[PDB]
Amino acid sequence: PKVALYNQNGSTAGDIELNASVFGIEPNESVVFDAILMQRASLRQGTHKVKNRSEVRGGGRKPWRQKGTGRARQGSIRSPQWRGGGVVFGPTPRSYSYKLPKKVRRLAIKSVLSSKVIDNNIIVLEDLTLDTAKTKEMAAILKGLSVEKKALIVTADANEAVALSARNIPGVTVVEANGINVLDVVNHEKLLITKAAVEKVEEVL
Amino acid sequence: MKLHELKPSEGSRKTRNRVGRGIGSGNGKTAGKGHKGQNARSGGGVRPGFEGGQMPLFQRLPKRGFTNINRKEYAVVNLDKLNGFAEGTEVTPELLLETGVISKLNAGVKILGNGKLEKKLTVKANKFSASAKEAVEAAGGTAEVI
Amino acid sequence: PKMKTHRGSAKRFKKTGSGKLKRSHAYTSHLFANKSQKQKRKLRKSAVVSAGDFKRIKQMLANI
Amino acid sequence: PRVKGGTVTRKRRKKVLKLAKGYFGSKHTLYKVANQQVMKSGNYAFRDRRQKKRDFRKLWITRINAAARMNGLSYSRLMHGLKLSGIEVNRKMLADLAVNDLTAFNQLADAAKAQLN
RNA sequence: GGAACGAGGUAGAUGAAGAGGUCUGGAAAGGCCCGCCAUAGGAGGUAACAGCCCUGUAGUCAAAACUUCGUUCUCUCCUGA
RNA sequence: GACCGAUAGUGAACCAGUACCGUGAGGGAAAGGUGAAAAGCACCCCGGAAGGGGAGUGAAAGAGAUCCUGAAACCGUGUGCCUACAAGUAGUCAGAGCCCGUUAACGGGUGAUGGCGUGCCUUUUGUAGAAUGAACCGGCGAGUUACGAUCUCGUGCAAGGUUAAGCAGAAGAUGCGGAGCCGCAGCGAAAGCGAGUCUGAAUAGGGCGCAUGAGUACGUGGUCGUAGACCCGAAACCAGGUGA
RNA sequence: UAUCCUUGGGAGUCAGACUGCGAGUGAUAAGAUCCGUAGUCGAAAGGGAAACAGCCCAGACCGCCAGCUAAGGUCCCAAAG
RNA sequence: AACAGUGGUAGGAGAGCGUUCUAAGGGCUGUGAAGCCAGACCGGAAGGACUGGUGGAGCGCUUAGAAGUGAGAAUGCCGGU
Repeated sequence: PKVALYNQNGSTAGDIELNASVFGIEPNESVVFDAILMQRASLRQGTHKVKNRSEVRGGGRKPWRQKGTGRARQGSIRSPQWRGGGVVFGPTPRSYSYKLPKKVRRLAIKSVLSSKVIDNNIIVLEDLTLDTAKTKEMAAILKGLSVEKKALIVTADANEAVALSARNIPGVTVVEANGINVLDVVNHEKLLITKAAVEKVEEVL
Repeated sequence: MKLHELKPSEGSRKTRNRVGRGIGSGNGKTAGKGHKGQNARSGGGVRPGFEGGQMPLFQRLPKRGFTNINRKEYAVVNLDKLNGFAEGTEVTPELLLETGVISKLNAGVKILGNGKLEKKLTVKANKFSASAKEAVEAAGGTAEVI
Repeated sequence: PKMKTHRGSAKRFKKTGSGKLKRSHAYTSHLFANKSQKQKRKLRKSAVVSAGDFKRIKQMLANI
Repeated sequence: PRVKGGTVTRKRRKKVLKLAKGYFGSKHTLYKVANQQVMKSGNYAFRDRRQKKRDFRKLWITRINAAARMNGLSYSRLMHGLKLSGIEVNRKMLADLAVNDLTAFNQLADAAKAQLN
C-alpha cells in the first residue's frame, strides 16, 4: 500500500507507504459479517414487553361453573383465547448484545480497511486546520476532494472545530482514531485520515 | 463488504424449525410429540434419571470413597514443553506463568517425562519425577527444588 | 440458572479420560454368605456404565 | 414486532372461492365447506383423468363390434384376425372409420376375415 | 447559626438561509432547472413529503422572588508524646 | 426504542375503575377517525314529521354527522342459460344445445343426458359413520424467552484459547482489565505416583489410560435441564377479608 | 445382489385387527381370547369379490381420447364368445 | 448423458413461499400509493404479476438480519348476521 497523499487544499503531494499488516492483507468477509451483525445488534435497546395473563389486570374467578352450562370450560376472562387476553409468550425485555474475541474483531477492522485501500475510497490528508468551525469550508474541502457521497473523517485528538463542522452535513461523520468502527467504515463509503491517526491505528495494530 | 451485498458463510446460519404451523412442514398437529402421553403435554415429562418407579441406577449402586481437604493438584509439565526455552537458562513457575505455558498454578509444579530434551537447564520447581530429573541431568541440566 | 449436578450419582460415579463412567457393583454390601467367593472377587472390582444408562444420565454429570 | 395477518387469509380464501364457482349455493358462497369440495373435486378429477382412458376404450369397442356384426363378425374374432395380419392400428381409429368411412372398415374386416381362413 | 461569591432549577429572550422560476394540481413541502445557510439537516405543524414558511433547533444570554449544590469567611470547639 | 397501533397497546387513546352487576367485599365493559377549512346543505318541491329529489358549497356530497376506506356472512332487484317422470355428500369426467367474446388460448357462462363417487377434523384395530366438534362470516388465538449443558455446522486462534465484573466511551463499538474458566496426563477411595497408575506378595496377569494428540471463544440450528415452559381446562387446599 | 457394522444427534411406538397354517383355554363355539408363523390393513390408493379396512390380483411423480395382460369375466343391466 | 427410482400415518432430514419490522443500496407514487373488487395471466407448491374499477396517501424491489411470523375446528373469546 503506497497510496497517494493530499492536502487540505486537495492538491496531491508525495505518496505514503502504509503498514501492510493492517492494510495490505486479504479481508475475511465472514468475519466482517459477524462483526457487523454484532454491532448492529448491540445498538438495539430491547424495550419490547407485553402483559402475561398474570400481569394483566383481573382474571381470578372462574367466570362460570365447570359444568351444567352448554358453554365451554373457561378459567378466566384473561386467558389468551379471550378478546382482552394475556399474551402467551410474546416479547420481553432483553439484550441482543454479544462480544466476539479480540483477534477476530481486529481482523475485521483490518480487513475492511484493506478493502477500502483496495477500491481506493481512502484518502490521507495531513493537517486538518480550520480557522473557524464552519461547514462551508468543510464542504468546499470535500468538493475539492471530489467527495459527493457519505464519508468518514478521522483524527487523533478530536478537532472540535472539525466536529462542530461536518455534523450538520447528513452523510458525513467524524471520529478519532480510538473511536473507529467497522460499521461506520463500511457505511460511509469513503474514508479521510490524517497520517497522525494512521500512525496511531497502525501502532495499536 | 457492503451492506447491500451482505451474505454469511454457508453453514453458519440455518432456519429454525417452527411447529404447529401446518402439515406440509411435517410438524403439524403434534410438533413431533406424537400422540397422547406424559411426554406430549405442556411441562410434560419426567426427571431425567427416572425409570417409571424402577429403582434407578444410582440408588441401586453404592457410594464410594471421599474427598480430601488437603489435596494437591500440582500443575503438570511433561518435559517436551521445556525444549521451547533457551539453553542454560533458569526455569521457574513464575517464568512459566509469564510465558503462558501455565495458565494456572495449583499448589505447585511437577515435571514428567512424556517427552525428551536436547538442552541443559538449571531448573527449579516444587516437585519432580524420577524419569524427569534423570533426563535433565542426562542432558546436563540440574534439579533444584523450591 | 446453572444446571444443578446430581449429587448421588456424583458420589457414586467417576469420570474417565475416554469419557466413560467408572462404577462399582451392587450385591456387595452386607449379605455374602449366600454368594460364592468368585462373585465376590468379581464384584469388589470396578465396572463401567452401559451405553443406554449413559444416554439416560450423562446430562446430570456435565459439571462432573 | 407484531404481525396481524389481515390480507393473506382473505386473499387465499377468495382464491378458493373463485375456484368454487358454479357450486350449489353455500358451496360457492362459504369458504370452508367449499374447500372441502374443491379438494374432493381434485381427487375426483385425478380419478376421471384415468377413467377417460377406460371409457372411450369401451365406446370405441362397442362401435367396432356393431360394425363387425353387420359385416358378419364379432369384435374378438375381428381383432384376432387383425393382430394376426399386422393391422395393429388402434381402436380409436377403427371407431372413427366405422362412423365416417365404413367402406374402409369393410376392407380391413375382409382382410382379417380372409386371414382367419 | 449567619453573610458574601460561583454554578444550577423553578417563567423566558435572541436566533442563518429562497413566496427562486417553472409542470401538474383543489391546494406544492412534490417533479425539472437553479441558488443559499449551517456550532442550526432535532422535532412538530402548514391544503401533499419543507434545513432556507411558522413554532423552533444549535449556539449565546437572562431571574425580582423561592429553592439545590459547591467555595470562602464569620461562627463554634479543640489538645497530645 | 429493528415497542403496540383501536379485538392490539394501560382495564381505560373517547368524561372509566365510568356505565352495569352484586347486600357486601368485590367484579367490570363497550365505544377513535367529516373536511385543509364548516365553507355543515340558503332556496325549490314531496311529505305531519323523519327521510328523500333538485339546487348550492367543496377537489370530492357515491363526504352530509357511524362523517377515510368499507371486505365477508346475510339481505334484495334485474337478467343470459337450465329446470315441474324425477330420487343421489351435490361434485368430477364425457357431452349436445343455447348465450357470449378473453391477460387470445386447443376461450368463457350455462349446462339436457350418461358414467364414477358415502363430507372435513379428532380419536380409533377399524369411522360415511347412528362416536366427537363446528350454524355461518370476520378478527384474536397455542411449542417461546432468559440462564446453563451437550451435539452438529461455521469462523478465528491453536498446545494455547479466553476474558468476567469494572473504568473510559453517544444506553454503542472499541481499548484497558488475565482475577478466573476449559484443555494440554492420567490412575487411585485417599496418601500419593506419573505415561504410567490401581489392585495385588508379585519384575505376573487384569482394569483404566498413553502411545493411534485438538482443544478453546463466539454465533446459527437441534435437543435437554431449571423457571407458568406448547395452549385452554378442574374438583379442590391455604391465608386474609365481606356477609344473619 | 447391495446392504452391513460402529460412534454420535433426533424421534415416535409399548390399545393392534383380520385372513391362512400350527397349538392352547373354550363346547376342537364365537367377527372370542391367548401364543407362534406368513401376509394384508394399520400407514395403500387402483381392478374383482354387488356394496364390503384385513379375501383374490396389483403397488399411484404428472399428463395422453395408445397398446399387452393379471385376478375376474364375455345374453342384457355392463366391455368382451 | 445413461441407468434406476419417486404410495405413505407417527416420525427424522432438506429445500423453499409468504407476513411485520430494521439496516444499506437502489426506486414507485396526486400524471394517483397502500388497501378493496374483478378478470379467460405466470409459476411444480406455498404463491406471484398485469389490466381495469373504487380509494385518495403513503409503498414496493434486492441482499442480509430479528420475529407477538401463516388457523378450518378448542361444546374456543369478541362482534356481526
